[PDB]
Amino acid sequence: RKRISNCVADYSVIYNFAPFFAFKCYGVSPTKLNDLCFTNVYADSFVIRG
Amino acid sequence: NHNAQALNTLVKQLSSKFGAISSVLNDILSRLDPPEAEVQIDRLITGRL
Repeated sequence: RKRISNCVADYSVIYNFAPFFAFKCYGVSPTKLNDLCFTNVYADSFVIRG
Repeated sequence: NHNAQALNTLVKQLSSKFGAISSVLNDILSRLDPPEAEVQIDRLITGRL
């Protein structure tokens, strides 16, 4: 678990990273993350079967 | 007194959610896609009507 705060967030690197297999957002629209402001950001990573 | 009570209640009713994500239209518009906005907007419309 990683906590992200007190920084400027850019999400172009997300598309630059890899040709994603899946990209699903629930509370927000993926094309409008560029215009929102958030209190805290939590980053969680692990490995799962395909 | 009755007129003031009625007007105050009517203006107070604008802060209800009616089972939606938020009670402000601008927040809904600026956080979502039009295809996913009608579902939220309908509840507010019905409550205010």
